[PDB]
Order: sequence, then C-alpha cells, then structure tokens
Amino acid sequence: NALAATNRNFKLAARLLGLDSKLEKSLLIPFREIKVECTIPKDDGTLASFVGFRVQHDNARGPMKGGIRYHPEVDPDEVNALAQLMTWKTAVAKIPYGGAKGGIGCDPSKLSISELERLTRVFTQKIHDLIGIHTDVPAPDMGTGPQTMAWILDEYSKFHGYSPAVVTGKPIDLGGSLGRDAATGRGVMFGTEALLNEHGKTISGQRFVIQGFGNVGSWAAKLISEKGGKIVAVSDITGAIKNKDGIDIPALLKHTKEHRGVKGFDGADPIDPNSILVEDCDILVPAALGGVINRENANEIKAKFIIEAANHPTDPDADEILSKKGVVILPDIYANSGGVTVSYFEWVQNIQGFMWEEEKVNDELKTYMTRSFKDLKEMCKTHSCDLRMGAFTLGVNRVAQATILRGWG
Amino acid sequence: ATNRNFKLAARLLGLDSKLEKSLLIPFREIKVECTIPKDDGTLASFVGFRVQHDNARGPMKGGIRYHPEVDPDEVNALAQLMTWKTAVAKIPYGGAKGGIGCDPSKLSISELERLTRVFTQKIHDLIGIHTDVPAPDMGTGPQTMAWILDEYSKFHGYSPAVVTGKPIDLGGSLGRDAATGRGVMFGTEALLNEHGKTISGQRFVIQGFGNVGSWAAKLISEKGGKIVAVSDITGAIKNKDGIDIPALLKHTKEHRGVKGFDGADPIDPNSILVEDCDILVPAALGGVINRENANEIKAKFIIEAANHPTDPDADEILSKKGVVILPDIYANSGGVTVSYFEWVQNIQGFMWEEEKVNDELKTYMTRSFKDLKEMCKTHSCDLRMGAFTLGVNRVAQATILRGWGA
Amino acid sequence: LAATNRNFKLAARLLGLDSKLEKSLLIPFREIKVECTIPKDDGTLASFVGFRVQHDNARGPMKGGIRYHPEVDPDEVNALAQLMTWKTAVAKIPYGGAKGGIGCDPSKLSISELERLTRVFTQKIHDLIGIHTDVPAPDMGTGPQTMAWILDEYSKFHGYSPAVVTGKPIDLGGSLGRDAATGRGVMFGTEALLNEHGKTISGQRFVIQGFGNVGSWAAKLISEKGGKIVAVSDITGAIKNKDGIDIPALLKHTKEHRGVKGFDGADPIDPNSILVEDCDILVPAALGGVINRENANEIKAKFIIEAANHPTDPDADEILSKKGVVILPDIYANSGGVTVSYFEWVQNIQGFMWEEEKVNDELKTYMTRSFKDLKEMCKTHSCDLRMGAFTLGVNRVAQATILRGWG
Amino acid sequence: AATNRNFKLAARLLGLDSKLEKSLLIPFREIKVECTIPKDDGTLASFVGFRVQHDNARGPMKGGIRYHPEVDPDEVNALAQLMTWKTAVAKIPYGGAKGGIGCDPSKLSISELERLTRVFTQKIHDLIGIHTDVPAPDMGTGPQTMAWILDEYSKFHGYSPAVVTGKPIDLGGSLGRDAATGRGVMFGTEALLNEHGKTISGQRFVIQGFGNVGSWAAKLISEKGGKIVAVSDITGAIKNKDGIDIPALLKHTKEHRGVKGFDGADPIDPNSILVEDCDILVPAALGGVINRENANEIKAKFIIEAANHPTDPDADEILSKKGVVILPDIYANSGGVTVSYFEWVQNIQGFMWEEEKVNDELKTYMTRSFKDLKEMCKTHSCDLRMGAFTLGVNRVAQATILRGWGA
Ligand SMILES: NC(=O)c1ccc[n+]([C@@H]2O[C@H](COP(=O)([O-])OP(=O)(O)OC[C@H]3O[C@@H](n4cnc5c(N)ncnc54)[C@H](O)[C@@H]3O)[C@@H](O)[C@H]2O)c1
Ligand SMILES: NC(=O)c1ccc[n+]([C@@H]2O[C@H](COP(=O)([O-])OP(=O)(O)OC[C@H]3O[C@@H](n4cnc5c(N)ncnc54)[C@H](O)[C@@H]3O)[C@@H](O)[C@H]2O)c1
Ligand SMILES: NC(=O)c1ccc[n+]([C@@H]2O[C@H](COP(=O)([O-])OP(=O)(O)OC[C@H]3O[C@@H](n4cnc5c(N)ncnc54)[C@H](O)[C@@H]3O)[C@@H](O)[C@H]2O)c1
Ligand SMILES: NC(=O)c1ccc[n+]([C@@H]2O[C@H](COP(=O)([O-])OP(=O)(O)OC[C@H]3O[C@@H](n4cnc5c(N)ncnc54)[C@H](O)[C@@H]3O)[C@@H](O)[C@H]2O)c1
Ligand SMILES: [K+]
Ligand SMILES: [K+]
Ligand SMILES: [K+]
Ligand SMILES: [K+]
Repeated sequence: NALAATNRNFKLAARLLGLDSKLEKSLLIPFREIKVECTIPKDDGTLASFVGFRVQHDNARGPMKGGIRYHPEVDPDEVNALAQLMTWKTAVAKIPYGGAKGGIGCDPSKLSISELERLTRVFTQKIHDLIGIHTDVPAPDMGTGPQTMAWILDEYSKFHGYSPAVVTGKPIDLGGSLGRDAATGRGVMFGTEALLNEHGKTISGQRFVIQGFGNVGSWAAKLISEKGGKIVAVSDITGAIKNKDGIDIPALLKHTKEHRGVKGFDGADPIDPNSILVEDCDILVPAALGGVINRENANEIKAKFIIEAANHPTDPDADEILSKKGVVILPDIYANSGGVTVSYFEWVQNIQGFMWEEEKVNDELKTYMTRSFKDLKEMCKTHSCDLRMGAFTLGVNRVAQATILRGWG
Repeated sequence: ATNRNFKLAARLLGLDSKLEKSLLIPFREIKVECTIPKDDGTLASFVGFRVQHDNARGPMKGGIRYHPEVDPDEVNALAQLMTWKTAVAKIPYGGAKGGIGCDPSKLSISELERLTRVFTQKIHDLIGIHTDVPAPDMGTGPQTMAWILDEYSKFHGYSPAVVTGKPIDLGGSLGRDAATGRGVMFGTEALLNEHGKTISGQRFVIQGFGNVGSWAAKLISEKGGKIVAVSDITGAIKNKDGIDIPALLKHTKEHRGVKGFDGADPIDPNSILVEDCDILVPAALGGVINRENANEIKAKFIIEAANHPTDPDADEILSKKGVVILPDIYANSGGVTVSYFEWVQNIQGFMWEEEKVNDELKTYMTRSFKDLKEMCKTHSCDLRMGAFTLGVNRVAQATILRGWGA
Repeated sequence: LAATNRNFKLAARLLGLDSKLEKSLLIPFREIKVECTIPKDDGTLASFVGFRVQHDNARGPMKGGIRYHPEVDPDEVNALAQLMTWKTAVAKIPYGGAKGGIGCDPSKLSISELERLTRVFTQKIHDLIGIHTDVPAPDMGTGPQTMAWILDEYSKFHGYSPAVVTGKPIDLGGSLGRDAATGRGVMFGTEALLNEHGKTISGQRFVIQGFGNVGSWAAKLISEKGGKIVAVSDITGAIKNKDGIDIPALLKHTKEHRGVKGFDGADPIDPNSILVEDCDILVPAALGGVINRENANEIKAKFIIEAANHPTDPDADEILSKKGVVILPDIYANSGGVTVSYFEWVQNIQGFMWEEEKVNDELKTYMTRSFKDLKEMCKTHSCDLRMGAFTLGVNRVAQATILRGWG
Repeated sequence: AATNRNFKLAARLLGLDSKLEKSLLIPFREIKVECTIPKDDGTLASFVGFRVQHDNARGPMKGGIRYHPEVDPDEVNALAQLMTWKTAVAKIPYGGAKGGIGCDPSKLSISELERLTRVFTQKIHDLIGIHTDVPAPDMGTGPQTMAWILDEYSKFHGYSPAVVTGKPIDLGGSLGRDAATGRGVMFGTEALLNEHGKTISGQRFVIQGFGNVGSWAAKLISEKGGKIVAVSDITGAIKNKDGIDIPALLKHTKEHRGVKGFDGADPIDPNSILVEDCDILVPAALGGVINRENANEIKAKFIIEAANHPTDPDADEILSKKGVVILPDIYANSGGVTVSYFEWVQNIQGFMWEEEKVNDELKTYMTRSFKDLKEMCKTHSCDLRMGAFTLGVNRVAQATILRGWGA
C-alpha cells in the first residue's frame, strides 16, 4: 500500500500533465537493476552468502541518490517503487539527483559487528564500479547508519582515492554535514510554517499533536515549540502523554535521554496511546509509522492540518474523507524532504572540499524548502488539485522535461 | 529440476553445503533500460539483461538472445549450465547469459542496429575481453556481434576479442561453421575407442540435418561411418546400405530439406529414433528420447548433439539396456571450444589456419573426454554424472583457491 | 586573419617578448579534424568534417564556441581561437582559447539529423575535450539544445559531466544571468570608461545599432541607469527620439513584431544613417566592419563601445584615434558573456548553482578589475585601449607559459 | 607521383555507393600539435608535428613518421590513404596513417633530436597506441628514433614495445626485417611466374638499385637459381650474361661505394640497364624510371615493381599492349609492411619468433595475397595493378559496411 500508492500517484500525475504513453513507459522503467552475490566467512569460519542489490531508477537530473537497507524482507516491487519515489522526491526538492534504493537481504541482529563490517566491505567491493560521486551516492536506511557509511567510504576510497562525497550520512568527523541530525524535523517545521502562512496563520499559538518522538518527531517538537507552537500531546513506542497547556519540550527531551521513551514524564499525564491521532488540536504530525490514518479513524481527526512527517501515514480512503472534512494534508514527499535536501548539501560541501557552518546549512535548507513549497503551490493552481497531487506532478514534470532536453538519439 | 544434475554432482563430491549455495548464486545479475527512437520517430523501450553466473575460472562467456519470451529461471539455469560446460571443456571461462526482451521480426534492420548499440552502451562497463565475452544466440547473429564490437570499441578502443561469433572479415575464426558437428564426430571416435571400436563401419541414425546434423553426417561418413537414416522438419529418409551424404547435401541445398531425396526411401518421421543401428545421434530438438520410446531404441551408443534430447526417465531405462549415452554438455562442446579459440586468436592478434583450429579442437576434446572418463572411474557413475561432477569440481576448486578474504 | 595577428605582433612589440616565445604563442597547441558521417533520415550517408582548434591552455582549460556553418575558413577559425586566448586572459578567467565546429548547413538538416550529427561529433572528440581540458559553448548555428546533446552524449563516456559545456539550458545546469551577461557587461564597461572621464551613464545619449541579445539587454540596462537612448536600429529599420526611446515600451513592441519597425514613441529613420547620428556614445552591437574608412569622419560620438566583434577596422582605428574618439575594444567590451560562462562552469564544478544577484555581482567585480588592469597597461605603454587590452592578455599568457616551462 | 585515380577507378569497378566512396576518402582524423623544445644553446625552437589517421575499419592504423622540412598536406593524406589500401591488399589487420615533424634533422644535434622526439611523443601519446595507431620509421627517422618513442611512451603506459615497429632487435624488433622486402619481392616473383607455368630457376633478371631491397632480392633470387645478368646502383651498372656472383658482389659493395669496379662483371652504360635483354626486370631504386620513351624497348616479359611508383601510367598502357605483365608495387614490395605486422604480433604475444617462422609466415601471407589479387583480376577483367586496388578497397569497404553507421 506504499508501492501501490507510488504507482497510483505517478499515473495520476502523468494524466494531469498529459504525458505521452511512450515517455511515461520510459520514466517507469529503471535505468539499471543490479543483484550481486555477497559471500563472507563468518566469525566461526563457515561461509554465509547474501544477495546485495541496487535499483538505480533514473539519472536524468543528476547522480542517483538513495538509502541502503540491511533487512531480510526484500521485495522487488517495493524496492523498485521506493527507488522511483526518490526520483520524484529529489525533483520536488529541486536537488540535482535521481532516485535509487539498495540493500542486502540480511538480518543485522544476527550478525556480529565484525561480520557486518566484512559484509559492508564485500558489498562495496561488488558495486564500487556501479556507484560514484557523480553516478550514485548511497545513504543510510533501515539496518544501516553512520558507521556503515564510514565503512563504505573507507572501502570505496581504496579503489578510487579518498572520496568523502561517495556517501552521505557520514559521521561529522568524516565529512558529515552539520545540521544533518535536525534536518528532517527542521524541514517539517519550515513546511508547516509555509503552509500556515498560506492560510494567514503562524506556528505560534497553534496546538500540535506529534505521534513519534524519534529523529523526526523530537527535532520537530523542539523547533516547533521554540517558535511558539504548543505541543499538547506526543507518543512513542513506550506510551503517550498529554498536557493541554503544552508540554515542556526541553524537560521532555531531558527525560527521554535518561529513560527508554516519553513514558513516565512528570510534566504530562499518560493517555490512551490509541487516542493520540484523534486528540483535539489544530495540527497533527504523524512522525512514526505509515498507515496510521485510515477509513476507521479519519472521521474522528480534529486537526485542520496534517503534516506527514512519516512516509505514507494516510491511505487513499482517509485522504478523500479528510478532504471532504476540509482537512489540508501536507504530503510526505514534501514535508519530510529536509533530510534529503541536507544530504545534497553534505555532498556539495564534500565536492567543494570545504565544510559549511551550520547557519549556512539551515539558511539554504529554508531557501530550498520555501521554493519547493511555492512551486508545489503553483502546480496545484495550474492543475486544480490537492497538495499531494501537486507534489507528484511537480516531480514528474521536472524529470520529464530533463529527459526530453537530453534526448534519445 | 534443471538443478538436478548439479545437486547430484555436489553429493557425489563431498561439497560443503554452504559452498554449494554459493556456487548456485550468480556473481551478478543486471537489467538495463534500452530505449530507442523507432523508424517512425516514436519511442520504444525494451529491457536488456545479463546474468553473469560465475567467473572463478576466467571471463564469463554466453549468448545474447533477442526474443519476447524472457523467463528469469531459464536465463539463470542456462548461465549456470555454461559455467559447468566451460569447465568440462577445460576452457578458461565461466558462464553467463543475456538478451533483450524484443521481437526482431517486428523491428526494422535500422531499429535492430540502434537497439544493439544502445544495449551495448548500457552494458559496456560490465563486459570486456577479460570480464564477459558475449556470443550470438536465438534472434542474434554475426551482424549483431559486429555492431556490439563496433559500439564497444568507441568506449574502450578496438577490441575484437570482446565478442565471439563475429564475421570472418572482422576476426571470426575459421572452422566455426563445422565446429559443433566436427566435435560430435571427435567425441564419437573418443567414446568408441574406449570400447575398442572405430567410426568406420558403424551405422548411424541422425535426427536433424542443420548446422550440427549436416556437418556431423558429412564428417562421420568421410570417416567411413554408414549413415543409414536421416530426418529433419520436412521428413525422414532411409537407406540400409548408407546414404550418399555428398549427394544428400547437394539435394538439401536445392530442395529446402531431405524430403524427396533420390537414393533413400522415405520413412515415418516418428520412427527414426527406434531404427536399427549402432549409433543414434539426436541433433534437432530436446526431449525426443523419453519414457515412451526409450525401451525401443536399438542403438548401443547415443551421442547427444542436441541440447537435452534424453530425459531422466530415459537415462534410467537406457542404462539398464546397456546403452552408453555421450552427454550433451560434452558431445556438442565443439562450438564453445572453437569460440574460445576465436577469442585466443584475437588476443594473440594473429589468426590461425583452419588446420590448426581443427587440430587444437581434437586435442581439447580428447583431453576433456579423458578427464571425464577418469571422473567416472573415481565416482563409479555414468558419463553424464561424470561430466557434471568434473565441471562442478573444477569450479569449486578454483573458487576455494581464490578465497573469500578471511 | 592578418588583422588579429597585427594586434598580437604590436602587443608583443610593446612587451619585451622574446621572438621565439612569440612564435610559440602563435602556433596552436592542437588542431584536430574528424570525419562525422551520419545516416540521413532518408537512409543515405552524409559525411561532414568536424574540427577543433585548441590554441593555448597555459592558463587553464580551453574555452570556445562550436559553429555549425557551411563556410569554414581555416584562417578565421585560428584567429578566433587565438583571440579567445587573449580575451580569457583580459577577463582574468582561468581558461585558454579554442574554436570548433562542423562544416554543415543546419537549415538543410532535420532536427533528428542535427541531433545525430551532434552526438557523432561528440563521440569523435570526447577524448579531446573535458571539464579540465576544453569546454565548448554555443556559436553560430548552435544553441542550448545543442549543448544539451553534447552533455548527454559526453556523459555516456565519462559519467555525468555538466561542466563539459557552457550555454546549457537552466534546467540542465545553465547559469542564471547568462542571457543578460554580454549586454550587462557592455553597460558595466561603459560606466567604467565614463567614470575615468568624470562622467556617468546618467544623462548620456546613446545610439545602439542592433537590438538583439547584446543590444536589447544593453539598451534595457543603460536606460535603467539614466542613459538616454536616442536612436536604435535592427534588421527591420531604425528609430530616433531626441528625448530618449522608452525601452520598456520598445521591448513590448519588438517581441510582438519582426523588429523595432513601426514603434510608437519614436520616429522612423533611414537605417544607414544611424551610425552617424549625433550622440555621446555609439554602441555597435550588430555586425562587424560597420566603422570603416569613410564614415569615421562623420560619427559624432566621443566614445565607441565595441559590443559586436571587430566593428572598427584598422583604417577607422587610425582616423578616430587622431579625432580623439575613445574606442572601448571588443575583447574587453563584450567579455561579460565569456565571464559568465566561466561562472556557469564554476557553479557546475561546485555542484551548486548561484543566485542571479551573486552572478551579476561577480560579473561587476571581474569587469571592474579587468578595466583597472587594462587602464594600467595603457599608462605603462602609452597606448590606446585596444593595445592596452592586447598587451594585458598577451603578457598574462606569456608569463604563465614561461612559469610552466619546456621539457 | 600521387595518382589518386587508382582509388576512384577501383570504387567504380566495385560499384561502390557514391556516399560510401566519399566517406572512405575522408580521413578518420587529422592532428597537428606544437612541438617546442629548448635548443642546446638555450633558446626555443618550435616545430609542428602531425599525424593523418586515414582509416581504422580493419584495425589499428600503421604508418611512418617523417622528419623532413618539406611537408605537403595533400601528399601526407595520399600516403596515409595508400597505406590503408596496402594493408588491406596484404590482409594485415591495420588501417593507414602517416605522420611526422616539419624539421631538418641535418641541422639538429643528436640531443636536440632526442628532445624533439620525446616532446612529440608526449604530445601525441594519447592519440596513438598499441591498438590505435602504430608508427614506424620513414625519411629522417630510424631504429634509434623508434627506441626513443618507445621509451617515452612507456613512461605513460608501461613497457609497450608494440607501440612502434622498426625497433632494434634488442628492444623487440623482429628477425628477418632486414631481408623482408627483398624476400617478398622474390616470393611474389615466384607466385607470378607459377601462374605462367614458370619458375625462378633459369630466368634472367635485371635489377636496378642495390640497396636494402635490391641486394636482398638479388641474393635470394640467385639462391633460387635466378641468373642476375645485370645490376646497377648510384655508382654505375655492371653486366654478366652468365649471371653475377651476388655473394662476391655483396662483399665488393661493402668495401667500395657501389657495384662499380666489381671484378666479376664488366661495366655497362647505366642508361641501358632498363632495356637490357632479360626475362624479368626489377626496378628497385627510384620511381618514374619507366616511361613512354624506354617502354617500347623493354625486353622483359615481367616487371617486378620493387621501388614505389617505378612505372608511369603511359608505360603501363604501352607495356600492356606489348604483353608485359607488371606486378604492382603495392603488392610486390609489401614484404616490409607484412613483417612489421609480424613484429607487432610478436610484441603483443610477449614472445619473439625464430627467423624461420617469420619467413614461413611471410611466404604464406604473400602467396595468399597474390591468389586473392589474381582472383580479383578475373572477376573484374582488369590488370594486376587494378586487381590489387580493388582487392584493398573492397576489403576496407566491406569492413566499414559490417561495422555500420548508427550512433
Ligand atoms: N529521519 C529522517 O530524516 C526521515 C526522512 C524521511 C522519512 N522519514 C520517516 O519518518 C518516520 C520516523 O522516522 P525517524 O527517523 O524519526 O525514526 P526513529 O526510529 O528515529 O523514531 C521513530 C519514533 O516512532 C516511535 N514509534 C515507533 N512505533 C510507534 C508506534 N506504533 N506508535 C507510536 N510511536 C511509535 C518510536 O518510539 C520513535 O519515537 C518513518 O516513517 C520514516 O520513514 C524519516
Ligand atoms: N550449432 C551449434 O553450434 C550448437 C551448439 C550447442 C548445441 N546445439 C544444439 O543442437 C541442436 C541443433 O542445432 P543446429 O544449429 O543444428 O540447428 P539448425 O536450426 O541449424 O538445424 C536444426 C535441424 O533440425 C531439424 N528439425 C527441426 N525441428 C525438427 C523436428 N521437430 N523434427 C525433426 N527434425 C527437426 C531441422 O529441419 C534442421 O535440419 C539444438 O538443439 C541446439 O541447442 C547446437
Ligand atoms: N551575444 C553575446 O553574448 C556576444 C558575445 C560576444 C560577441 N558578440 C557579438 O555581438 C554581435 C551581436 O550579437 P547578438 O547576440 O546581440 O546578436 P543577435 O542575433 O541577438 O541580434 C543582433 C541584432 O542586430 C540586428 N542586426 C543584424 N544585422 C543588422 C544590420 N545589418 N543592421 C542593423 N541591425 C542589424 C538584428 O536584427 C538583432 O536585432 C555579433 O557580432 C556577436 O558575435 C555577442
Ligand atoms: N626497403 C623497404 O622496406 C621498402 C619498402 C617499400 C618501398 N621501398 C622502395 O624501394 C626503393 C628502394 O628502397 P631501398 O630500401 O632499397 O633503398 P636504399 O636507399 O637502401 O637503396 C637504393 C638503391 O638505389 C640506388 N640508386 C639510387 N639512385 C639511383 C639511380 N638514379 N639509378 C640507379 N640506382 C640508383 C642506390 O645506389 C641504392 O643502391 C624506394 O622506391 C623505396 O621507396 C622500400
Ligand atoms: K527510465
Ligand atoms: K556464486
Ligand atoms: K602555442
Ligand atoms: K573515412
């Protein structure tokens, strides 16, 4: 229902643009799909064989960009859909990349740290000729992180010389960008302010509910409350809390670092975790899992705005229900694009051999997301469509035009 | 399954199960978009692909198929089979298989050239004289290879060894037309010698009269073999005293087929495999020897010129009747061996005379039959299992030597 | 062109250049001709000769346009490549000079044949050009779409390389401000030259011949600074208004018609008399050779800004110098274009595009400095602006060449 | 001298498409590079190096490097094209090229010549290569020049002996290269004679020229029983109707300036050498020595063109009607280029051959070329010269067509 939603949205956008069927078919087929054998000796000496893979969906607008997932549940349709989605997302963000997605079918929880390094290095050896600073730039995803990127960078640099721009999400000490940690949450705050301004409103005074308090949710809550938003309820995997007068986010952040989660926070009451999405508020921010808003709770949402920080939190049934209630939904492909935008800035800084101060990273991020929202808004006016459809048509249109300009022979 | 021969071979060997799993997984699988402008200006998009199964023993080798019916399991099985066949042949290659999902009968010659060049552009960094050397297959031919060579050479400089099956004027090897049929004759003499016999005087039945069948008939009859019956798609003919192959060849060039040949009587095409003879050579399609006719085969030797003419049921039946079956993976390997010789000549920058091509082919197929026979003694198995056991073992030992990085 | 070698040899005289170094500077680094054969749309073969003269790379990668035009003259191509070497040095951008093209008639080729020809040409020269080797650009017969095709084909051989050509569409990495660049530079150089005479653009009365990319942008930006545009001409006719032509109003007219002809707010005039119109500043921005042995005595302008290439011939150079007319030479006056193409390459190399405000501020900085350096050479060698420009460029190339050495 | 007419006649005999013929005439690539060196006196000297790469449909290009002040572009292009046809006639997997430097080696010290050779190599190394373009000696260059090229090129690409031919034996030159052209002259003569039911043994030969080609041809022909009845060189002409003792003559010629004064032969008028009574005439010195004034009196039944262009078109017609069979130079002296192919092969294969193998392969190659040449003459009802050109043009055309023209 995320792979179905990507191809449904692409085809709806292609019809709004009047795309020729033969160009549409070209845009659907990935540039390249690669599967490689990754066999390593385990710590006990015996062999273990894994399949690594990389779908490189499109490079009309620049090098491909996308995460590397270490996860046993590999589905070819889902991986292809995610690589295709990144092609549209980078175009919406107006960063000079196409989309890719890769990974290894493995369970990292069953591998030692030494086996994970051996597997990462073998995988890099098997694909180093297929990726590259101006070809395809990987990033972390489920099951991988900054240490994984460090190993990819180190192994790749044996083959091509020191090449920090070959991956993003690196530790700061190896060329990671300042502002990366806050990037997605900060972009959520920027896009919310852009949307509210369009309705003559401002973050200050608005009441927020945030489901999820991880990298995205905690930064969004911190930065939104610093602009005067009142965060009246938050949840994570350990429980849900509420304070109608507003949760003290600095105190909550201090609580959550010392405990497993928001549960037990002194400055808020615990509440039914299944009630968080239907709490009275102005703005609802799903920032944990997808599929949480469906035909069953959609009629009970009280927010006027939904900011999709998580990927695919709303299904198509709830979209129609919420549209008819007058709820405005800022779509995920734009709302959480602060992360991929600052990953572009990381690559830029590495390419330029010179890192930026955090203020510059955040000022460029604001510039980029203001421009994307304006272009998204103009697409909606041009095609008389909602925000989700404006973002897909914007992204598809940019890729189609770059493809047409470059030609076919 | 199509893995049955491999899995049986891994058990005759003592193959560690984790190494066995590794040998099954292909080194690399690639799918690329191939989009071209058609003659009418509109776009056409195709998917090109290449399964690179194994390169422990050297560059990968395998055909390029232009055909609308792509089956991933079959492409993978054929690439894996090539890995074992090159090892049986003792040529320094692994296996690969590739193609484009397209229908060439619906594409103009200029569109086919454009598609071939775009496909080459999309894979040029994945193939190479010491990496992966393609060849013709269904839907492709020497002209296709010429276009691949020409486009590849724009990216890497002039590289004639990057494909085999090229036209002679572009570095193709002499003796390629006859190679598979000649190897069928070489392999038959090697098997017969082991039984204290020779081709001269033996009665052959040959099903199929194409590139393999006609060359085998011509060369076997020139060694004194009596070709008593032949068939093709147009009909079957018989002459108990021996068919005049030179006359039949002249007839087939002028009449589209063996049908109507003067000097042979016509027979039921469905009875050719059970004709009385010494040596049966299926050289047309696979699956023609099965559990329904196997008990009625009269030959003492079956030479598998075609790919998989005998199914496992017939193997069992024919073994207990005392019939010796020269397996396809060895018997028709003259083709892949001479394609190695083509690559060698290109690498050496100097072409061989046909006499040298044929002498080296005889040496290679004699030595490979010798090693296959020794494998059969070691493991007390038939020829087919000796061949798979030989090929898997060679790949396994090269893989173990190269290691995994510790 | 013996006129381009005349300015070079004079500059080599003024500097103390060793005669063997002078000979070296004349000889191009490389000259390449390649066969470009394509199937035509009707199936038959067509063969063209593509070429690239790479004149000098002492100061950095070579830079120069690609011309699709049937009338190829080897002398002219060499002269333009050499002139680009001095011009990049005058602008102080880290490039040398090159010039290339294909002898073909684009008006006789379909858009499909033109794409095929461009890709084949690229395949035939891809190993001879490159991001840090030689960076082509549009010229007569080519444009942004041509550069897109070169970029796309080149990238098959070397990976995505947006900095390999300049003049790209904005969507493929072209720079903001490229359209206005040459005209903006013409205006920048005019203000610098006037300030040296204690004057400002504001109030000066301009005649501009040509209303194309250079002329219309020059006319627009000069008028916004208070310049009085008293006469303008193009291929369709000439107009005059002693109080100044309303350029925003003229721009609306000229985009909806074939030209300035019929413009309300200006009276029509004889097209062949615009160059001798009473004014302070004359801006030839159309073709070359329009200032010659006979009209030199009747131009009323005290300043001539060479927006077009070589609008003044040596005979008029002699006449106007003795008449006290100041000529801002083409090699500096129109260098805004090549300077912003350098900025486009910089932005692609840096992986990050600039705002237009930054492009135009950098353009002002570069053209201010080159005018300052050019004026200093005129003092050192007691020469006119044209020789100050050539001595500045030749000297920069000579010093880089000497430092890099031989062996 | 450079009659390009043979090609056009061959293209019509083959019925070549007119657009394909035009493509075959246009060179793949023409390159001019600056070669500037410090001279021994410290000052700079600038030279122009060049390479015409005519065709590579059949494989890497092959051709000499000329150090000579008289560079003519039309001549260089014609020679590169001729090499394309000659390699095709010989059936060696090469196309044609020709290059050089405009310089006078007699005015350069050996240190300057080395510096110039290394600078030239640095300026073209990316344009040539073991599988791209393989240079060789020519006028003004020799084995030592090739050694310097090999050495400089190998700094950029690792040890690459196959990048040039004509190397000293110690750096990968082939055994049998010295005798190659003369031996090929002897092979082609025997092949031609067999077609007429004759053999070398007993035939009477007259040989003009006693250098690398003439002396080896004479030595090998007499060892096959040919009677060498008259020989000439730059010093004079000598005659012996019973046959000259070539081993004795060779020993005489190293101790003197020439065949003049040889004790085993009487001197003859040097202007009568071509009209001497014999069976086989072998011009092996200069071109143009057979023309309309001596043609009617040639006594030979066969003419073996060892030198380049010894018979002009006028004599071809005269001698054809007298029934004289002329073995054309493009084939007759191809032993040299064939053994240079064998040198490349040996270097590529990392393992040098014995002289016996070189000479056996040369016999195989030249026997086959003569058979293909003779068959072309039957197909197209033409003489030996046109059979050779149509054979070579046809091979290049067929390779070009097979490789195709898509992008
Ligand atoms: N981090 C980024 O830059 C980024 C960018 C794009 C999209 N996203 C999307 O954002 C979402 C969250 O990302 P993250 O990086 O913050 O993840 P994270 O792992 O840092 O945090 C996820 C949070 O959700 C909470 N959570 C998990 N399951 C829950 C449940 N059932 N109910 C309530 N809370 C639950 C966790 O406890 C945690 O607080 C995912 O859908 C992800 O795809 C993240
Ligand atoms: N040719 C090679 O180099 C090579 C290599 C490996 C394996 N093989 C195998 O050899 C077999 C034959 O290949 P080929 O190149 O000789 O083919 P081909 O197309 O040149 O000739 C095939 C012959 O089989 C006959 N035939 C076709 N269908 C028939 C039918 N239903 N009944 C009877 N006769 C029939 C045809 O009339 C023809 O005489 C194939 O199975 C192929 O996989 C060939
Ligand atoms: N455009 C640049 O960036 C640039 C840079 C360097 C040099 N130049 C030189 O500047 C000149 C003009 O370039 P452009 O880009 O403005 O050209 P353009 O194609 O934009 O048009 C120039 C204008 O001149 C007019 N014109 C043409 N012929 C005329 C004539 N005989 N009389 C009067 N008007 C005439 C045209 O109608 C048009 O209005 C050319 O010589 C060019 O090489 C331009
Ligand atoms: N050597 C080769 O490999 C080779 C290959 C192709 C073509 N050729 C052609 O062969 C011819 C000779 O080649 P070579 O290597 O033997 O040259 P060389 O310099 O070794 O010998 C030339 C000989 O001709 C004699 N000679 C010069 N001028 C003469 C004249 N006017 N009358 C009579 N004799 C005269 C000289 O004294 C000398 O004996 C030239 O046309 C050359 O282009 C040579
Ligand atoms: K695509
Ligand atoms: K494997
Ligand atoms: K120079
Ligand atoms: K050509």
